[PDB]
Amino acid sequence: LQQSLELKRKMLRDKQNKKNSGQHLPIFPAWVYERPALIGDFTALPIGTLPLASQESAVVEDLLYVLVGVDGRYVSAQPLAGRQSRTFLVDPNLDLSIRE
Amino acid sequence: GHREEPYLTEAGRDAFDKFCRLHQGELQLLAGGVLQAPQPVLVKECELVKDVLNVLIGVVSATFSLPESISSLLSEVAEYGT
Repeated sequence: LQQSLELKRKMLRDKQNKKNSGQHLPIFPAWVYERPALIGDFTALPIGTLPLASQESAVVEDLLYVLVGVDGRYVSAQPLAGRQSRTFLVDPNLDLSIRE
Repeated sequence: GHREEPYLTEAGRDAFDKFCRLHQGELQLLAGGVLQAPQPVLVKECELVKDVLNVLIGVVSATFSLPESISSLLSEVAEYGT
């Protein structure tokens, strides 16, 4: 996640020593990169999901959160962005049909 | 009134399934442990329909890994999802 700041510094230096006549090329301040805010990712019933018909309604609202960027109660987003294929962690004790 | 003690061929859905497990146990006795064909139960109808219709999507289920004649009827539509 930090090597992108190195990339930005290299492309900064390239445009800086190239175009030598005008005023200094614009930059963002560092906090715009250092915020986790701008990147989209950042009483819950311990019954072990017994009820079969209620498991669909519970996981689908966790799905309605997870479609748009939010870790769920039962699904959970793994702390990569090491890579770019960001994997998720569903609850283990689920109906296997629903978990699949 | 004292009704006609349910004639067999009309009285099913419990007495016929009781009856299937009876002939199954009889064949298991005529074999004597070398057959042992259990699981004459479980479960329901509509959820099995959502299950088999899910098998067409590739999905794994409780009886899909990766009476008793529903195994043959189930193979005819299992091999579709494969």
